[PDB]
Amino acid sequence: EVKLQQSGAELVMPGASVKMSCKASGYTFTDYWMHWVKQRPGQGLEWIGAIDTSDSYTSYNQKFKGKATLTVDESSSTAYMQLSSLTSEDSAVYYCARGLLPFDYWGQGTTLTVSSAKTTPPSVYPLAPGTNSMVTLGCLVKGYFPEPVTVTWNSGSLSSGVHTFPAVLQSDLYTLSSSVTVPSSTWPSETVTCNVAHPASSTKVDKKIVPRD
Amino acid sequence: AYPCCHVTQLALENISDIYLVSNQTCDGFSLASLNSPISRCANGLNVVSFFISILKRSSSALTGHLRELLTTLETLYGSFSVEDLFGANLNRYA
Amino acid sequence: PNVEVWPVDPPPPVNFNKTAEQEYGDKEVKLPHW
Amino acid sequence: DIVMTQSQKFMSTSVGDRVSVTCKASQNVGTNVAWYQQKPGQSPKALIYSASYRYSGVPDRFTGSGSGTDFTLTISNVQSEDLAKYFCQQYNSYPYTFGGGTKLEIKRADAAPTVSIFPPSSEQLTSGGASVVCFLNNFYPKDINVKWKIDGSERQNGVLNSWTDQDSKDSTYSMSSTLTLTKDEYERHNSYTCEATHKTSTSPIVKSFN
Amino acid sequence: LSEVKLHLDIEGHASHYTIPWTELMAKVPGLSPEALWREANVTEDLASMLNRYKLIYKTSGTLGIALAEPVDIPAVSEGSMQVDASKVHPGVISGLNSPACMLSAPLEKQLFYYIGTMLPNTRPHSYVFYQLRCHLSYVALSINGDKFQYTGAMTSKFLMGTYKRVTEKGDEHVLSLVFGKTKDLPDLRGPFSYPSLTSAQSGDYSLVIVTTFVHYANFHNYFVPNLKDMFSRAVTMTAASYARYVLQKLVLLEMKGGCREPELDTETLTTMFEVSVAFFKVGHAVGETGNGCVDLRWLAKSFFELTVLKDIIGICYGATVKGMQSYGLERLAAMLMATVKMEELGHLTTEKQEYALRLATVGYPKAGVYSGLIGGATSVLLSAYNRHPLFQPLHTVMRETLFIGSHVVLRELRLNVTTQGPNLALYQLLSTALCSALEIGEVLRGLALGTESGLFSPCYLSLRFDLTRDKLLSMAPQEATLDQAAVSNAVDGFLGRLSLEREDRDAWHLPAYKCVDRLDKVLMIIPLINVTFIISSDREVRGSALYEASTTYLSSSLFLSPVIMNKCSQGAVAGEPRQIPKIQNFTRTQKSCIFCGFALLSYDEKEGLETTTYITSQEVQNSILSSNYFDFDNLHVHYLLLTTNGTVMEIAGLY
Repeated sequence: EVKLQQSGAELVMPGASVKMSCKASGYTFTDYWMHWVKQRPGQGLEWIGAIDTSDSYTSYNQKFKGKATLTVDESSSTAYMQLSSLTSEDSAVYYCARGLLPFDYWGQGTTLTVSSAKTTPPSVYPLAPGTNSMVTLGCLVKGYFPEPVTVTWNSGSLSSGVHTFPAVLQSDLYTLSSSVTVPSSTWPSETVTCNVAHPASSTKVDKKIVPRD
Repeated sequence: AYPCCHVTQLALENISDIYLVSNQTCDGFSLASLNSPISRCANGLNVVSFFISILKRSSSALTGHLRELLTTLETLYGSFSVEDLFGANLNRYA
Repeated sequence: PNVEVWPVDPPPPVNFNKTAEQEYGDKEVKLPHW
Repeated sequence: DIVMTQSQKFMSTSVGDRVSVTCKASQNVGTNVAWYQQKPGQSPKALIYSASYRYSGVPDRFTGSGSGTDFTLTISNVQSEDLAKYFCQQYNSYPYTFGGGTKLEIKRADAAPTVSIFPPSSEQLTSGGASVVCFLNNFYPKDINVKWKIDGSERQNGVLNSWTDQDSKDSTYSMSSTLTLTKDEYERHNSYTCEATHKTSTSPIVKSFN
Repeated sequence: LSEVKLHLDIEGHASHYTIPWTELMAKVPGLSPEALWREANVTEDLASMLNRYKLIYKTSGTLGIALAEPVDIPAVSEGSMQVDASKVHPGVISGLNSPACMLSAPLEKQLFYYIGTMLPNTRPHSYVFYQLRCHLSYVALSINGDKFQYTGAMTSKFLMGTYKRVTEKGDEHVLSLVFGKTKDLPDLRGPFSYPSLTSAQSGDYSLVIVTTFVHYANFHNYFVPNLKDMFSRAVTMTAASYARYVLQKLVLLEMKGGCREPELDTETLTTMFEVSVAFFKVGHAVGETGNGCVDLRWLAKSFFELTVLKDIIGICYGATVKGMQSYGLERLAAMLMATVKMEELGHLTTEKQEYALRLATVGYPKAGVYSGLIGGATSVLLSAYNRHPLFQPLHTVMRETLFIGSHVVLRELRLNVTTQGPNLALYQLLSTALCSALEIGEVLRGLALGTESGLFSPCYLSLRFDLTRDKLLSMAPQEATLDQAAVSNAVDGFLGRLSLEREDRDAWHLPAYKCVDRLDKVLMIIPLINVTFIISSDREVRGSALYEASTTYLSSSLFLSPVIMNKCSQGAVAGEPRQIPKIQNFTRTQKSCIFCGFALLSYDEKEGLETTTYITSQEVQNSILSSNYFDFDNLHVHYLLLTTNGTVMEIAGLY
């Protein structure tokens, strides 16, 4: 089972440099090159470069010559990419992709943020109703920075009837809300919990929506 | 014993006769017997290929006798399937 | 008047001598990337 | 550099139809073209390689065709789960360049939004903030209009909104109108309403809490 | 060193054959039945043999599509005079029009004159092939600081292109492609058979791949060849047409920054093999014709392409070619160049013009021996310039002819020495007259589509240095159907071709160039008879006079500094520049040349130079006057007349 796991987020001050690892498992790491791709939210995919594993043969073949610096460590089966002199324009999602030509597998993506603000974890607040055949609950994830967030329900075991609305940036903080719709007979008979994960601050929060007395 | 010999690791100067087996004689193995005026076991496919290449380089070997040997060795060579060499026993003999 | 090509000198004498062993050299080569 | 031109940025089709995404290369690229599917909030995933060969595990519904300059991704039997952006990539000469992406939309019958209001939480209020959340879930077409009403009067400022992409199961839309105010500003008034007009309902759907 | 009897079983009969070596080894002194016996691991257990077999990559996609071989070499023409490449004697062939053909057998003996080891002893090939020693020719090249290598070793029967990569460690990755007739392929060593190694087959030809499973995986990270298509193009095309196909790619890639720092991508590595195919197809067609004759016109066309193809691969890659030059053909071509009057070459048929120009380059390669070849190329451009409608884009037929004749001119510009300046400066002046707004528009349209219109344009060899990026963008095709980037790349490429610096093939051959102070401010040069004009925005030009046309309150300046007799002045003329006298007492109807030898420039006050015409004959002048060229409605447009006397005049109106 080929996996390319990537850190969720990386927050770095302008002008500095970032790490951006990509750990590979499930195959012989040394028998496939590693390519890096840049994507801004909603825009297209830009190919940064490629590196041959076990030879460290570096091939930066695009306009990221002085930005990107690809390295490899065979022991940890990791492939890295170093950005230098970070700018606001470099804030975007950076994918690491296994190279069979074409790109067989893709990593989950590492969102890069450059602003000077600090990492503030999210404050999650439950949305419960003040009947119908089904009840709709929610979860309010307010005041966090930077992105992304990963909202799940009942530890992923509640996947159907789930909406997670895109975050909104305000006052240098992101706000987001998630909804769930379950049969009215199930709730509150069976507990419904909301799990919010913030990779930047390394947090995993639960709230457990309860009726409001 | 066992004319279907077993190949195991003598130049071509002291060789007089060479016998080649068919594809049915040894269950698909291509074996050869080198002998001097002493019997040596050799790899069939490699030996046959050698002779085929000698004749091709020697296109002035156009005796009806040697012109038939070349075509005959190519048909013999093609009758053996290297893919029939599964993980089967390469030590069936010796 | 008119515009014409500036006259030029005639071709030199072509040398059909030289014994192919002088056109080429030694006929024996060694390929570079073996 | 070579440019992969995906002229059509959006394409809308029904559930039982077929779609054909077009990719035009600025040069001769051979059969070295790849197609990737990027569902919302996901990393791209390899669909077909060599411009016609299907990866393992992808259904027979996807097929590729083309060579040299004009390439097309053939999606035969679409489903709700196919909503995503489709990119074409050239890997025949450095720099490997991608297309502009082609968003696949899905058409379905209209739907009335299931509206629901949620008062501020006893925890958020204790935290010095007050946010009233209103969900408009599972409606179609995408065009909705929300208007709050505090004690009969409308609130203009302090309202943030967000839309989801077409659901992967029912291909519907969903929206979230979030009204954020200070604790005291929340406790001055006593009535909060979420008014949602739509093309399916001539009258606005109204919910409220006190 | 003895005899051996070979017994074997055929359908149940104990047949035996006797192979003698005393006779055979005498009849073929190159044979060594001992080194092959020692190469064949005859005492190799099946375990080691089978292990060796699994190492080599097998072609699972074992198939190929049927293809039709074209007719490349034609039948001998009626009463051809069969020449002998070894016995090349003068006056056999009389003129260009006399039918001629070179016999094939000794002609091949010169092409594959050298002899060497075709198949190395390296570790990937030692498993599959018997060591081979044959008469051969090879194309070799290296990139990435000799860390990636390629060699197209070939015979008259088959080609073998071998890639080799050095991975910054000691490891070496190898992948070899073999092309040729199936029956004529080299001799395989062990259990191998070609069908397991074939990637494309059709009739008598096949494309074989030989590499390790590991190495095939390494190359697939950056090299995914279309072995199917490469095979089709290598069969369905003719020797000349295939060589030109490869020629365009490299030429259109050299003007770009593609081959200054080549990359290990599929496109570049693919072409490396196609280059080898280009040479092989020529030698193969000659060798496969047997003991017959090859029409001379075919040789002229085919070996011209290889000659040009040999030069393009030299400036981009450090490649070498050894073994595709038959001096017998080079001589025979040289003897026929003593038949033609180079001064009036353009007066011949377009067919015989291209035929002659081809023999010229093949007959006199490595220019710098017979500089009279430029007169022939100049005569063609002049005869073509007089019949070509002014300011129009060159036609496909004319562009091809000039392209053939332009190679000779291009080589002389490489040299720092003058190489008979006068005719050379005339060629560039005519070329400058042909580079109009429509020509540039057609070249860029050909670059954006990779067609033939971009391969060559007289503007490349013109004396016009005012072509900037934003200036070409104005003349580019504005069609929305064409890729915006292909056009944007065409400009970058086009402009890259006329970089005076790091090109070496544009200037420093005229004597009126050292009279300039700043080179980057030069706009255009018109070398006339007894005078050359230096049009530039540079005030400090060491000429005889200094005219200043009314420019505007904008762009830098427009000066015309006539250099009399191509001799500079001690310093730039002092004082306010002269005024261009206007002319109104001049009628539109003229029955004689009264503008022969002059140049007629049309510039815009804001946009700069727009059109250039060199009045070379009565036909050119009549096209200027009768046509709507003179349009005075636009006040910001003027028409300057450059005289051989050194004077500049503005045409302001006619009767």
